[PDB]
Amino acid sequence: MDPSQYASSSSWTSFLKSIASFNGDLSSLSAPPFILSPISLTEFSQYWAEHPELFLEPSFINDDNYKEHCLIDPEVESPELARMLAVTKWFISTLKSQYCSRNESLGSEKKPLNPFLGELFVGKWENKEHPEFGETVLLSEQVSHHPPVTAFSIFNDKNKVKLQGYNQIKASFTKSLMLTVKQFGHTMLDIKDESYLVTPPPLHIEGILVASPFVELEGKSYIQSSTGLLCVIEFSGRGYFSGKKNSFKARIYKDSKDSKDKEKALYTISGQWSGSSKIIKANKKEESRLFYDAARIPAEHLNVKPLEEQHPLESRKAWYDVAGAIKLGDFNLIAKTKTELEETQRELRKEEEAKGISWQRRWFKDFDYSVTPEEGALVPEKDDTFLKLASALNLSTKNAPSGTLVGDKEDRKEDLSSIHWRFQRELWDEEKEIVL
Ligand SMILES: CC(C)CCC[C@@H](C)[C@H]1CC[C@H]2[C@@H]3[C@@H](O)C=C4C[C@@H](O)CC[C@]4(C)[C@H]3CC[C@]12C
Repeated sequence: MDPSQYASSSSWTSFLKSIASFNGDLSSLSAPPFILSPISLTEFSQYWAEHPELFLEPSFINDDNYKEHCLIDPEVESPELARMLAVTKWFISTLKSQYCSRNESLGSEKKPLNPFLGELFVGKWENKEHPEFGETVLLSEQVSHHPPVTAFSIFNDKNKVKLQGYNQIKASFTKSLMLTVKQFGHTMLDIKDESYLVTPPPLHIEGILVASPFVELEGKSYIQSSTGLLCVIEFSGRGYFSGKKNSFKARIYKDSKDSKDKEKALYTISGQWSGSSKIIKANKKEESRLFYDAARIPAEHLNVKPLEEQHPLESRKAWYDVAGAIKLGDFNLIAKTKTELEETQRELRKEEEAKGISWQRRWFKDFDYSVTPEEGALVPEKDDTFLKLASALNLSTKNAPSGTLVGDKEDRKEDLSSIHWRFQRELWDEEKEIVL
């Protein structure tokens, strides 16, 4: 049917009613075929680097050229600061990919495919137009199905730029049908020997009543560097802070302590992350300059090998039948193909339980950061990067919502674990079946 017919359709009305008895599992929702996406959530990891040049820019900045690598401030104070500005621009550039991609390609935000345990999604940005860039690899794996957890790593060996992280959410509906989403997990970005800890922000899905869902960000995201510098990004929508949706304000401070006082902000960036934003140095409001304009920079999608040569665990190959049915809009075929895949998984799990066998994650392992780790679990190293960056930011290391600070209510939650997924490069190095 035409989108103008969605809101009043029998299907949408039945869907809205299923929300009333929502059990916390988004998959229990009877989402009509027209609001279904043929893309699995394991693919979302690619959204962290769809702008190759921005992802790699920090690695080209050094003590001998940093002032030549800071468009908004040729008189930038230091290379560490020029790199924090570059990392900040990269982070901002990821937002349109992360949260607006489906509105563009599907017509609105839609229900993504719930990944199966073990699902993989791999590819690479060949960066053929920039030989100095080199190849950038994306590895994404579904390390958990109950609940859904996606772990990932994107790395550029040539320039020594590597990123890793994982993600999971907890959703619930308000009485007004707003879908509140809290993200969990964090992402770490290494630029040679310099490190950055990034925390995703919470968000809500608007437009559910009118059947035209879309994402709006809220709360805060942090970018804590090993250099001490810290960027605090605050998100707002419609009005409140800005008069336009998808707005934000980011401030860079010399350190976590200085972030308590907004006046100590070295720079202040503001505007829309899906559009244009300006930057002001110190309090020199009269000297604002264009920081980023998402409309001028086309996203670059990674290269994925053809279906014919994909491993059975690779997302697109495994979901092929379901994706085809969804694109066709065939109610029965969608149910049939989805059940076939999911029922096979269920049988697999039941067998593992009966045979006393466990699913082994391929490239990621869960590290127990708790003071009282499970006897068989892996424990973090001495100079763990996350530990020091989280300490500098005073970020909680527990499995609390992303961005939770030590002392916050979420951090004082009783019996809350502190297990985090970590990429094991060695495991990819000795990979025997998967290729790019
Ligand atoms: C849309 C509605 C009909 C059903 C509910 C869909 C809901 C579960 C989807 C829709 C938006 C999805 C977000 C997506 O906006 C972007 C990201 C960023 C990525 O890094 C991690 C996943 C996440 C949070 C998606 C989770 C699933 C969401 C909320």
